[PDB]
Amino acid sequence: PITPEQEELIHRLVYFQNEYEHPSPEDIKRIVNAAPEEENVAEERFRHITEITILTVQLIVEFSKRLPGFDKLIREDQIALLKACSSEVMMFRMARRYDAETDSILFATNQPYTRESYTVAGMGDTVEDLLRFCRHMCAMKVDNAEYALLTAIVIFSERPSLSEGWKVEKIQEIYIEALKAYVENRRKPYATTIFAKLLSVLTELRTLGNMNSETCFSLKLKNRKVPSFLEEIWDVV
Amino acid sequence: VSDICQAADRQLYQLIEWAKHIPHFTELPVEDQVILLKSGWNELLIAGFSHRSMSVKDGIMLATGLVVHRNCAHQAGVGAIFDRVLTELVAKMREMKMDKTELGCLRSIVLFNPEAKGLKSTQQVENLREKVYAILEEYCRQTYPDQSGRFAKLLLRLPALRSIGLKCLEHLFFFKLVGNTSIDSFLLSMLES
Ligand SMILES: CC(C)CC[C@@H](O)[C@](C)(O)[C@H]1CC[C@@]2(O)C3=CC(=O)[C@@H]4C[C@@H](O)[C@@H](O)C[C@]4(C)[C@H]3CC[C@]12C
Repeated sequence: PITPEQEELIHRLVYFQNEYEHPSPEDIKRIVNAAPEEENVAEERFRHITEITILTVQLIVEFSKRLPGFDKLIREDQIALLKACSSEVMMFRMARRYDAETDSILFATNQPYTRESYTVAGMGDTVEDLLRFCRHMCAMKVDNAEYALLTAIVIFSERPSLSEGWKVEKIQEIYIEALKAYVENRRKPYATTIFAKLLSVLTELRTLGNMNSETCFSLKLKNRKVPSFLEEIWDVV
Repeated sequence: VSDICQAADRQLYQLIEWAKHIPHFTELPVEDQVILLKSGWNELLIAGFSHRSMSVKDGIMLATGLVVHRNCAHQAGVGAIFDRVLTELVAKMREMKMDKTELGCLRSIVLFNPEAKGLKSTQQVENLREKVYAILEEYCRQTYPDQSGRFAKLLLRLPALRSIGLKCLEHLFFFKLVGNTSIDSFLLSMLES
């Protein structure tokens, strides 16, 4: 057992996680003071969902760059990793704003969103899957360190087409190893079972991220405005 | 019977028979057994023929011999996944020299999925998945002691496998099957045999 200088690594991620968690109140301002002439009432729900999400992906990119090893990669690969992890990492962010009691997700505009909120904006389909994830995560009692380390393991997931996959692979091993160190040294029973359960969450992300892409296709069919930034990053056209 | 057809026929027969023999599987409610298989179906078949084709060069093997090559992955029924299977599973499998014990373990973690849709005995199925985690962790530790990351390394091909699974807009080899029933009717009757 025993955590080494992963301890420093963990403080850093737990710090930056905290730091890049909420969008600047000025940006959240811009969003509210944007309501059109008598907003569709179900639009001041949908616009919030898609506008604020631009902020979310940005914050994700913000955090991804302060991660040790990200600079050791070529721009080509940096950009690939970023796009690939965005929708998956997004789910960890949402999960952390989940209110077990009110079964909602407290947006950065202090507005609690529920199955209704999303259904009203026209996202009733996926809403349940999202809520379920939030619930399953809350049930695991995933803490900050685990959350951060986990999101970092996702960001460094060697996908095909990356130019130097072997390098992203090696960098990720460091966070994987620090998560093991951390989980084991909480010298709690079940350690291996907890570690394995944490990692599995990553498989769940592949379906959630797929779902997100699926949701984009549909908004594109129903012809509803998907912020260009999001189309550009998730390759939604 | 066709060449690829009987391969598909055997491939499923082997799957269902594999699961029938996983400790405790058949002690679950039959309906849950169908659910678990109907849902784990693609990822299970994929992981299986993926590992079995580690030695095969530029291809996927299926139910002995019958090494499908890219030039007819579409015929075979692995058209949507062929490329990624070789690079994200076959290659990575070979690279780490993932053995049969490990494979079976991961496949079981896949079969014993509590988030399976409509699964009734979720709590049970979960305890079962958790045993495999323990067994597999200890197995690596005992077998490959000088590889501190192997356990997680093996565990992390599960997402990769998932992704390849989502690319299948159907249950692999199902329409090549001789009978013409519903997935559930096929599973259910194949289970009782
Ligand atoms: C396709 C796309 C439009 C849909 C994405 C949707 O499914 C998601 C995943 O459901 C989106 C919708 C809005 C959303 O971006 C958020 C709002 C916030 O206020 C905050 C902003 C920032 O503090 C985040 O760390 C958390 C949170 C709760 C994010 C998380 C992800 C959410 C909840």
